[PDB]
Amino acid sequence: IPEEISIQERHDGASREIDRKTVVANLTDAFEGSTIRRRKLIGLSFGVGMGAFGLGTLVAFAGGLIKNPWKPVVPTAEGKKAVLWTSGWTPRYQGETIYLARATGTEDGPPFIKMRPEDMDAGGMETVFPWRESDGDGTTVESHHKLQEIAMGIRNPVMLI
Amino acid sequence: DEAALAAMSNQELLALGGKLDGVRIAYKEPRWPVEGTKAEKRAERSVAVWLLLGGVFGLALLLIFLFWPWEFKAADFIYSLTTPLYGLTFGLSILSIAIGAVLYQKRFIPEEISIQERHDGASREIDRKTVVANLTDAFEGSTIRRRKLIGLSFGVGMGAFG
Amino acid sequence: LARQAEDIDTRYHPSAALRRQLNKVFPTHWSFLLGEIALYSFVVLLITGVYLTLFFDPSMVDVTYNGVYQPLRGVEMSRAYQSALDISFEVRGGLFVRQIHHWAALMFAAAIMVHLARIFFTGAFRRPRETNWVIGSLLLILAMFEGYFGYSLPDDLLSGLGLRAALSSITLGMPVIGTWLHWALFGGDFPGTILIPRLYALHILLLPGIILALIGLHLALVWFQKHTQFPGPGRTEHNVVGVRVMPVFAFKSGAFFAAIVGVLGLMGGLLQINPIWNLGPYKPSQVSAGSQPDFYMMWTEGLARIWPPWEFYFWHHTIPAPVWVAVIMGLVFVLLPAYPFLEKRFTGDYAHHNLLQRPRDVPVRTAIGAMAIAFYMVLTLAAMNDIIALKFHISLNATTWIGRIGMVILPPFVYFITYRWCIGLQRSDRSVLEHGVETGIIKRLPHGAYIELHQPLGPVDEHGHPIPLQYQGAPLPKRMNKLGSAGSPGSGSFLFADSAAEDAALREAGHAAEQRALAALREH
Amino acid sequence: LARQAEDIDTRYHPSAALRRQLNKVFPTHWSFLLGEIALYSFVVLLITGVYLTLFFDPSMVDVTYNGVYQPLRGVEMSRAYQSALDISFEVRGGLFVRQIHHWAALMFAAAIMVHLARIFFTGAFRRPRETNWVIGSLLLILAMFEGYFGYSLPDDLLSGLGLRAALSSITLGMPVIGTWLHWALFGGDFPGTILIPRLYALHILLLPGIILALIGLHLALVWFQKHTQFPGPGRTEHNVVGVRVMPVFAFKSGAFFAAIVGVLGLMGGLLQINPIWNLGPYKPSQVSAGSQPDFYMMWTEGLARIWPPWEFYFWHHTIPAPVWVAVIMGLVFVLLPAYPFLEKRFTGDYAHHNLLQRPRDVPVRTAIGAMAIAFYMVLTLAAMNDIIALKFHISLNATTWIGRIGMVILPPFVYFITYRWCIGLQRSDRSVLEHGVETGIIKRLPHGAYIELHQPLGPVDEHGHPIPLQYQGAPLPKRMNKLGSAGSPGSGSFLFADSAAEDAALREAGHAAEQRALAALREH
Ligand code: HEM
Ligand code: HEM
Repeated sequence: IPEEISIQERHDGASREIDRKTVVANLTDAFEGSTIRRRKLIGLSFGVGMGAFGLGTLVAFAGGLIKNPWKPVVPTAEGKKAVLWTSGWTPRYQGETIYLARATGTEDGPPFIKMRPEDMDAGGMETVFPWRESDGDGTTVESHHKLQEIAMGIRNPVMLI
Repeated sequence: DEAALAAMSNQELLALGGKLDGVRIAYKEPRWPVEGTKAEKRAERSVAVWLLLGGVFGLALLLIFLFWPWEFKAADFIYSLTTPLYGLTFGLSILSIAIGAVLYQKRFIPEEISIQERHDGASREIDRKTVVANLTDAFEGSTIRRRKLIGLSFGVGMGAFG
Repeated sequence: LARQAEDIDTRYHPSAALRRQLNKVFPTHWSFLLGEIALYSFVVLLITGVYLTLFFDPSMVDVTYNGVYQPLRGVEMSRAYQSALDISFEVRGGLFVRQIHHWAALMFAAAIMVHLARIFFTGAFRRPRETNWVIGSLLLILAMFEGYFGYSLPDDLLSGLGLRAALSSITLGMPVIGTWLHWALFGGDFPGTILIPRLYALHILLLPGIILALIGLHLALVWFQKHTQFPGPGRTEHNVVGVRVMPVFAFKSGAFFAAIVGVLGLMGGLLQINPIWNLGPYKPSQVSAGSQPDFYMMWTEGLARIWPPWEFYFWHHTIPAPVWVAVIMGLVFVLLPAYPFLEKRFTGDYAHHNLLQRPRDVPVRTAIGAMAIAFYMVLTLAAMNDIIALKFHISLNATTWIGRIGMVILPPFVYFITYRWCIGLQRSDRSVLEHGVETGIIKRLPHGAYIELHQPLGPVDEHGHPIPLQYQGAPLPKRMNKLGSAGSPGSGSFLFADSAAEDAALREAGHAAEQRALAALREH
Repeated sequence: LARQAEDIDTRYHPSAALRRQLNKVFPTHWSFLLGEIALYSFVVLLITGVYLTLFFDPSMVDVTYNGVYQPLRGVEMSRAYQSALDISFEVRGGLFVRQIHHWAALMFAAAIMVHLARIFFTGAFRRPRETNWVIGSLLLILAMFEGYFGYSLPDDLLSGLGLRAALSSITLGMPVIGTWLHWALFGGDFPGTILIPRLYALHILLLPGIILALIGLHLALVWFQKHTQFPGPGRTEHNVVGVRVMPVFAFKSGAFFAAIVGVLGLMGGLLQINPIWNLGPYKPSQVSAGSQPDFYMMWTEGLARIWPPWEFYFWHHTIPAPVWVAVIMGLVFVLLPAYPFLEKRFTGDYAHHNLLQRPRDVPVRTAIGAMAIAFYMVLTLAAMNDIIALKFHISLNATTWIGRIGMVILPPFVYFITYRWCIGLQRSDRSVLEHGVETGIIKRLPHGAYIELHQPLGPVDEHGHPIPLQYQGAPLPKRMNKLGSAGSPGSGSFLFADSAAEDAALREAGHAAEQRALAALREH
């Protein structure tokens, strides 16, 4: 392909004065032909209506995401508390027995099994989860779903060293 | 078309600009040639009524959206009114705004008639000749017209890759 | 502010382009707003859809509801249906927004159909703008398919049945490819774990983007190639009559957009539509009279219903009836963009035109349009068989046979009728052009005769008979009160009259303005 | 073909504007292609993302794998991870395509960073193009956020941990609003059933569309406002030197696009990236040293790591440490578009400029750029502390302290060093301007001296010492071989020479052509 060199002649900078004058005159005539400059009430009403409609529309649009992080939804032993104040270890009827069940990783066997003090070592690290014996083993659909729910909890896991 | 264009009337400046853009305007007349009359005041009151109605309906929409019982309890006479009331308020508000705008345009904005002067049809011959010459020199300068092997290889490679 | 304008002009120096675009003139006519209606509907669809995407979950894994709607508690169901019920009942106002979305989509379909019909009637599809017509046809087809994909995402049993029937039957019925296409689309058998996510992605990503880009292309083409105009006094094949953009045209467009948003909101909030909660989750073993999907693809269902059962059997193979339905719909697809070339080759006309033709001047094209619209209407109403036989006590078989004979015997009748109709309209226009406007006043003529007292529209002969004019395609006032007939009442508003001087001055100003306008238009 | 061109001309009448744009001249320099690479990478991301959407399923309902990967059979897992595994292993070449997508995203990030650096160095951000700089800052921020959302859809341990830490801690740590934003985003607690679908929708629909529209706007602005150019022999503030479009510009762009696609494909096929199958499904109880997310937001992680633990406790309230990190990142966001205003109100310069400045000419701006780049590099390398201590046996605490102290002590050192470096470069340029460029040849001078034998670059005085020239901001050769002294060896290809006449003719033709080009450029 042959090589070439060319010059563009930018013609940059401010526009030609005639075009500016024509545009300014056209805009000024269009704006002042409406005679809205001498109607304060009409402009005020238009502004108030536009503002009210805009605020209402945006509030309605944004209303689908607002939730209260402080409403009592989780039942407890002292009434109902917000999610952020609970971690799944709170007793529910004032005297529940919760075992520090450890994970197993097997499907046929229960996902969690009870823990004995003798089954530890001088430098053993283990992971435990709340059991809540009324849950039951993973046989029925409800029990399996409850076990999965207790498994998926951010503030649930606890170390025992 | 001269530096003496300063101190020039707005209407004639607009006409000159239209001439540069090829648009001639006829019958540009104000909607109220007569001086201030009670008819114009009645018209402005009427157009303001629609805007006030739109604002009031928007405020009512905000109030109902903030303070309405919308949780399901049907098993009430009120839960069956959330969506209808929302739609009613929204439509009334913006429809009042629209009708106010159209009435203001119709009874206040002056009418006009203009001509465009299409300049349709085929382009000017000089432009066609210049474009044809540019394209021909660009293609002929490539010299590929006398290279069958290069073009064939390029086509085969492009087809195989595609 | 002057400072900002000066800075912008010094920086970007946009003067000529702004002046060139701002001084453009648009034709003024009520029929010319039937595209902005569809574009505003499209804007509403996009805004609602971009809102709804924040509360959906397209999954086919079976789950339990245990939500708020008590009658549906403890029923295994699709996750997507659960998300749809959530946005319909649990989120404040979600039902309103989704109903607005659906109603706006229906408005979009109706508006595009009406706009296409108007364009076909006006005959602007000639040589200068045929590519625009092809683009419009492709837009219609893609919009129709995307809308068909619309009501299927909340996979209730009704939408599930519709998509099952259509896709599974037609795709598997292909004579040659057949099973390959269906297995590619669904990933195996008909009920697939990937069908809903694929449909969701296709409905939100590819088709809307292609549609928006092609709409932009269509608008650019109509922007560059100047719009046509109806014949009139100051109208000619080398100029355009209308209004400038800045003072009027944009303001009217904004007002119209606000008005359509208002009517959409009002009617969407007033009318319930697609109550999925009343329905149930889709299962293969549940079926009922719930049928007749959305009305803008309804012709395919009607054609499937009406077709006679013809089948062919050769060596270990079988081609079912619906293949004919596929052939017919493909032929309808092909014919829509091929019409301009067919007409050009049939009539042998290769001339440029910037002036449209009124509907009563071209009998053949109007007859073909009546042909097509009658065929579409009879196809649409044929598949309303269940509702028609239910509301009105009519036999289902009887209505089916009525349709079966109608789509073949009705078309020629309306074709001939509309041909005669156009000829009669042309004859009436010629008769109006011959004599004066019928004033509806009769005189006794003491010698004993009754006359009509025609009002001539122009020059008359020495004997008082109007000099005949020449037809030019311009509309004429059929009623006397349309033209002249000075009868404007007093200057009051509703209860109190104004000053006589004010009324006289206003009457003089109005008469002078109208006379000056008509004189300027006629002289130009 | 002639007929098609004639029809096109007769229909749309485009010749003038087409001739206008087709005759546009673009500047020629290697540094001017660092945006085309980013645009081509963006095209690659778009096409791959269009492909990937046909096999994904964003659902958080727990399922079982029971697929083909034996070491992962029978494990409770999220649906999206199963779909990702399906795309990686059970589709012919899907892993290749997703690897191409990820590598292309990294390509895009690196390209945009390099392009921004080159723009900042050249100083084209002055008055004529400030809005372009603001748009570029917005593009960088939006692209960085989109890239952050990218690697999070296949919710493995790495992505889950990263999103959990960043989003949960930062959003919940907001002093005033805090929990409201987190609950709005996640719909309640952190692990939500709607989080992943929302992220998927935001990654496919909103951000890509906004990015594409803004990229088109930036390209249009750089198209209208003519590109700058380096100072040179035939260059001035009222003209542009380069090549036309048709024979060179588009062809080079296409070749570069093909080459970038080639390097992306090669390096994607060679290098494994993000092996999610080696990872596991996300659970709150699994965690390890897996950290340090994608390298274009790694600075936020480093800032979180190095920040000292300062906290404030007043009446039943507590503001944690990461709020300072949020303040720092917000200020970094704010400063990026506000730099040109600060410079123009600090130096008091309000003049237009179409010619750039070479980096060694302006010491202060280069020093500030070195400041910023050194800060970014030291912050980025701090977050990679674990790999530093692992591959190289170094104390973790020692490396953390080194990063902490260096964030304060290193910046001034490099600032001063680069200031001295720029001053020295200016001094060297002045010195090479004063005398002839060194030829590297010495002479014995029988009387007993040694001379450099400078080669003058222009006019020479009566004494043989070239008269001083003037600096014009133009680069000058520093080596003899840069200028034509002795080159162009024999006309053979690799083993056999050609005829002497042909070689001589080629040599003289090349010399004549180069001399003619230089004379034409210098005179004009
Ligand atoms: C452009 C033309 C479009 C048409 C004709 C259309 C049509 C429809 C229809 C009829 C439904 C059924 C609604 C229902 O049964 O309640 C639907 C659902 C849905 N569409 Fe569209 N839509 C369009 C654009 C979009 C866009 C732009 C988005 C997202 C950006 C979107 C996302 C959705 C979603 C998330 C749903 C589920 C909500 C629901 O079913 O109620 N659609 N669509
Ligand atoms: C705007 C620039 C984009 C960025 C920064 C981005 C970022 C990412 C990243 C980092 C990944 C992970 C790749 C991998 O794991 O192999 C990804 C995957 C993906 N992206 Fe994008 N993406 C972008 C554009 C798009 C577009 C336009 C689409 C299509 C609408 C898309 C859809 C996807 C899909 C479906 C995946 C799944 C593939 C996978 O993760 O393996 N992305 N994206």
